[PDB]
Amino acid sequence: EEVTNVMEYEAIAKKKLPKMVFDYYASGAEDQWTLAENRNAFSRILFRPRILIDVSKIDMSTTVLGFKISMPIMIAPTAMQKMAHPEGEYATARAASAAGTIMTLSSWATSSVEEVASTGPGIRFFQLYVYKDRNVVAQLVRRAERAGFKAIALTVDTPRLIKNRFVLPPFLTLKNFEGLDLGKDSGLASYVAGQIDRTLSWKDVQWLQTITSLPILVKGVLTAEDARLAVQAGAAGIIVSNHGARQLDYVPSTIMALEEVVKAAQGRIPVFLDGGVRRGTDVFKALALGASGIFIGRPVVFSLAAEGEAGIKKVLQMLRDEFELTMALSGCRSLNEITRNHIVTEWDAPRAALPAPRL
Amino acid sequence: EEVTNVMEYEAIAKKKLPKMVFDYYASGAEDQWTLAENRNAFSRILFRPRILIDVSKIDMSTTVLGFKISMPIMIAPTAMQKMAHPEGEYATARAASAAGTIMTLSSWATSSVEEVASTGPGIRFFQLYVYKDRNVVAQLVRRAERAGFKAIALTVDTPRLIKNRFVLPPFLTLKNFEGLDLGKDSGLASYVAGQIDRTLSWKDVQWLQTITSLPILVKGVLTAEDARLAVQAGAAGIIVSNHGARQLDYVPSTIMALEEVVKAAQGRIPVFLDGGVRRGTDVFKALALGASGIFIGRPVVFSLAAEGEAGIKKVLQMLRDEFELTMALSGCRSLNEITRNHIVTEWDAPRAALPAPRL
Amino acid sequence: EEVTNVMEYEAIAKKKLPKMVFDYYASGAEDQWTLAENRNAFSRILFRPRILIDVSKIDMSTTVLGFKISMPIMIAPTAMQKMAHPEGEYATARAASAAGTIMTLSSWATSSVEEVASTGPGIRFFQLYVYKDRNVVAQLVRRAERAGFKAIALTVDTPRLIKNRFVLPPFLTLKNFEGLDLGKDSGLASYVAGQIDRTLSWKDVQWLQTITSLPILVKGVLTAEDARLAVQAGAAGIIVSNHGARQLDYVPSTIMALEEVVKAAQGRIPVFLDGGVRRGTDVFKALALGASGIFIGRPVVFSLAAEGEAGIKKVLQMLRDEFELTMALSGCRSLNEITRNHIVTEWDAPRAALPAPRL
Amino acid sequence: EEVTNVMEYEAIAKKKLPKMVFDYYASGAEDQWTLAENRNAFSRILFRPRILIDVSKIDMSTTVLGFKISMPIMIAPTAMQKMAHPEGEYATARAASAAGTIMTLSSWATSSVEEVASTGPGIRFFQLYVYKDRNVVAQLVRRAERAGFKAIALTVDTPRLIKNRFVLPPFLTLKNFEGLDLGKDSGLASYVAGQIDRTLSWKDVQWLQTITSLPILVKGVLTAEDARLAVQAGAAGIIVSNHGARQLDYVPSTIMALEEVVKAAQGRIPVFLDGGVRRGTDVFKALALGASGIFIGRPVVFSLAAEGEAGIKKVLQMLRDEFELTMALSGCRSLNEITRNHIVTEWDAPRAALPAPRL
Repeated sequence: EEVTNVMEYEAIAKKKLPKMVFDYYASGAEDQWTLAENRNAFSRILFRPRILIDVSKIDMSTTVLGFKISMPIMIAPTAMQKMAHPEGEYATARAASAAGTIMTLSSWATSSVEEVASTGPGIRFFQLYVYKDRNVVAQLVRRAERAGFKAIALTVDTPRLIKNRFVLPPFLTLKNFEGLDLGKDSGLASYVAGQIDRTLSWKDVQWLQTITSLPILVKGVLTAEDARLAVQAGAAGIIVSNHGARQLDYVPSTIMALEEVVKAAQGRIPVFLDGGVRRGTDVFKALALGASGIFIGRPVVFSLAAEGEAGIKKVLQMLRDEFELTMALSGCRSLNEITRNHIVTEWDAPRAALPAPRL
Repeated sequence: EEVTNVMEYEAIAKKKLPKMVFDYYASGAEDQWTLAENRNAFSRILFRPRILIDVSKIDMSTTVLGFKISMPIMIAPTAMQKMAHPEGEYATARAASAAGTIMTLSSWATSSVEEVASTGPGIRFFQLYVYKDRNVVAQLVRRAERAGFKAIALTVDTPRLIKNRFVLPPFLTLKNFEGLDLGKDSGLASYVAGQIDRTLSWKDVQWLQTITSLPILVKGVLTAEDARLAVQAGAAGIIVSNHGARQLDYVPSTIMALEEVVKAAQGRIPVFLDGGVRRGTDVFKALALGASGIFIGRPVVFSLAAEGEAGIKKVLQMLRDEFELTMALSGCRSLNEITRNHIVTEWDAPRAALPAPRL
Repeated sequence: EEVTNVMEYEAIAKKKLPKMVFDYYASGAEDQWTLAENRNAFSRILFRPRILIDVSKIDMSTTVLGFKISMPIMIAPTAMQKMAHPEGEYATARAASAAGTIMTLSSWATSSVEEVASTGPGIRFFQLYVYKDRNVVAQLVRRAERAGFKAIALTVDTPRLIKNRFVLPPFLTLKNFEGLDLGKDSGLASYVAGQIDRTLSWKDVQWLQTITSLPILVKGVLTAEDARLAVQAGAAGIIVSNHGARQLDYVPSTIMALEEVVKAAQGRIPVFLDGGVRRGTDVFKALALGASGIFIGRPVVFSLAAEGEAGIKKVLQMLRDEFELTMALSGCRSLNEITRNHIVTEWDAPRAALPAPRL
Repeated sequence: EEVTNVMEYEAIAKKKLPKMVFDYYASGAEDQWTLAENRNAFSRILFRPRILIDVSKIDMSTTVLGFKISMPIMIAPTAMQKMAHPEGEYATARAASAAGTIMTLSSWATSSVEEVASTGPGIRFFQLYVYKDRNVVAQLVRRAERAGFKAIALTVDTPRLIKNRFVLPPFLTLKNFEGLDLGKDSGLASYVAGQIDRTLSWKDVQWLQTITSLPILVKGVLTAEDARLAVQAGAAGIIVSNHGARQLDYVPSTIMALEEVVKAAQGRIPVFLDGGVRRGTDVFKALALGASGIFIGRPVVFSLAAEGEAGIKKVLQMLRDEFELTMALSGCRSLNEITRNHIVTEWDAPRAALPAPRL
């Protein structure tokens, strides 16, 4: 057999895993997400290649929050990875480290921040929800600090807004909550589901900064308005993400938003994209729209379920290889050379209609 | 079994009812309407959600013509409801009352204004056609006044512009006409079909105001021009509605018109939408376009035919629940917060192309 | 059985007629035309109806070149109609007369101008090609003058630019050429096919005016440029027509052109549309775009083949009835009331985006 | 049997040839190309025909780099043509000569420049890659000069960016490299695949001009920017071409680029189009967009495989015949008359919306 693309792991994982486990990842906690996310939007962006530029050597390295990484391609959090494969987050952490990139560990990981750190050196971010008990937030942040984690990826939605639920077997737990002072008991899983705060505002983002000095990334910004508020709130970065609620027919376009968000941020902080990135051409398109990098979630868990650590390694290498080739075809020798003029979007004014210069 | 959406009652009603009865409601008196009304247009409007706004408590209450109601979702007139279910308009009136909203009673109801009122307290509107005999109009208006009705919903078309006709059985009549002085006889049904006035102009809207002090709602306005004329004619509100004539290939877009009509009305009077509202996301989209509320017709009759009063109650609760969730996902805590900037339409100038501020 | 629409005669004629005869009419001399002409374009024009206008009495009468007719719907030339039905042009002439409209007689009719005139009073136009022998043109024009014909419909293409050919049986001929001085013989059919002039320019349109005082209509104008040249050349009217060459993938849009042509003509002369008009809504749309009337070709021959004179009568009555209803639904009491603001086209600036007045 | 169009040879060649040989030509060295290239884009350009212009005599002759040719239709290089038919490039050269047009000989031809020249008089161009060994470039250029070739068609990509490979049989070689000094051996095929230079820049285009006085054509320009750089680099012409990489989902539009490139070039040098030209209407559309001519590649090899020299002759004659007819239908008597106003593109401002003149 031979796996040739990132989306081909999706079938192998469907087979390998119990239906509910696969659906939980493919479609999220509820059945709200689509697997075809952004595939149409990405399709409708075309390239404007430059020729006769020496691209024999492509540099795709970049810096994220001061940390040098090998490619603008990072790993998004997906919860309880030991459900997907016995090695779980351990495998994700090792592959990320080996590929020279960043892993974000889920708040709901089946492995703790220090377990992840025990695997060796690597730059890691930690997913945080603001829980109702602010002292519990405090304990999570401190544990992640001690484990050497570099940034907070703040998720700002509620996963409560069902059919895709399963139980963690007794041998597996939500390890980041294990051992923490929770105060004055229907199980640990129920606690972390019940205690997500429904009243979150920007004031809470500012509060986070009184308990930690770690850079905070705010996930979910889809508008110029919230991009400005993120900057003013002291966010170190923005993640443009929103998987949608398909049963409600609630679709927001992240891609259309990406450029708007980037422009609003005014170069103050980096802007990342998370959602349906599957091709090297997708990565290129997001960066040309002005994103500083992207995150992939589903492809990592699927390839973990399919081949463990070796599969994650392979997904990252395929994405990487297509990205390099895309840059080469475009005439771009580094990330800096990936300009807005290397793509064309449906909302671009047609260049063929414009008068050409020469006075 | 389990009904999960508003449009799922449509199948149960098809089964339960004789073909002609169902077609009469699904497609109107003639075969001119489409059941897929506005579904495509609504599909092509996307959301612009705001984050980090406390939406734990959503207020969706509003005021319509001075009357407080629990949600911007009201019931449209559908004729002779005892054909759909033995309790007919009685069931519709009770469910509307219980849900804390407004019912509009059809001019052609199988139950009179006072029967409807006998069921208890509730804000109700009455559908009026201007009949050729102006004294008959006078009697209908006075009966509705006496029964405690609050507003006239003036229908301005002729339902004469066939294959979907049935007879009312002998035990059922057009109760609003029963007992009235009709003057100097081929049946009551033929009278109310024959005596609709074909010469109606704005002068007739002004005439209505000499016989009644009730606020008049003008149904059918699809243009800036007629929105201005409605205001100048003394209308208390506008209903943007037009089910189309599909066999003639006569399609007008109500949705495109909604925003135009609202803008033309200049905030003077409320603008409502009637036509193919089925989802909480539809309700949200109409309000963001500037409508003050919406009416649903078909879903009410269908759920009446399927489950009686309990079905209407259920349709209203489903629409309501999806609406709240839509507002929550959008970052809107009240109706006032549902601004034009919370949606994006195909005719909107692309924000991603605009230069972002910061001088 | 029951025929309900204009395009339903198309099947009956397919059955009734030999394949080659039907194809010749459906697809033209060669296989170049499409039967679906303009159906998509017409589909993408929507209505902007006005309400509360008294439309109980619709006047659709108009004047064409000084001649009063009952409706802006006229008959286009289709050749050798005795192939389609034994009564041929005689039947077309009588039905046109009875409906109170204009018939254009084909240059290639199986019945002469005076035969057509022998059927009784009626306003008729004659199709002319400029033949290489200018003296033959002279004879055709004079015969048509003598027969009481009112205008020249000048066709300016060459039908030579095959698989859809048949022979006229011996009892049928090209009657307009019969008896004329042709000078110094492979048959009459070959003569009229061979002697169409390939060198036609606007100078030839001006030449026509030295041999006749009849108003000349120029068929085929698809651009602002040729509309201006038609006016300057002394044309009394323009017919916007071009059936396309589908095998060559040579598509020009007449509909998009219609408005452009009308605007260029600056109200100097009337503009007509010929090509795929089948619905009352089509007629309305062409007039709102600024055409003074339309011609129908295929539907006339088909209904002739299907039911003779009675079928043509029926096609005209169906088109007429749908047109009236379309005007009624639009709030238009006469042709004068059919303004550009009663439709919306894909190239119209969206009114919903504009700011509404009230200073 | 009867071949009626250019794309009908595609099936006959599929049958006649081994799968790998056909795929290599249909889809290129790798499987990256699409056979449907530009077919959709060309479809969405419509005509604006002019009438009453004498087109009985169409002149389609033109001048390319000072050389008079019979039509703006030239032959693109396709490698190793003896794989497609025993006579190979000999057949292509003779048919081009007979049709009075230009052939470009592939760098990878199974026949040398002097063999091609031995067939008789004809204007020919030679495809060049810049190889790592600049002295080998020197030898190729000199051999082509001596053989009477008129221009360099510089290919600037690398065909290395697999499944569609075959071996040349022992009796066939890459004849342009045969006998040349290659210096200090795994076969000739491996040498010419391995020694393509990956570091090419505009400096190399300028270097070409120090070793030859032949006009250089630069293939691959897709942007205003590279069109300007081609002019400044001393290029004698630009070929707008890019077959895409479909497996990578890497699509650039050549057609949209064509007009932009032409405008940027400011009339300094000719602009040609290569890629999916199959119809006379395609040729017309490219010229109206401002191209000076086009090249066809696939249709030539296919018709060679199907009927040898007689097939190429036939492809050229079909393209030619449709082109003439297209010009005739458009009202264009020469290439000069093919203006930008004879087509309409999706990016054109709608003329129907503009106000017509007459002050």
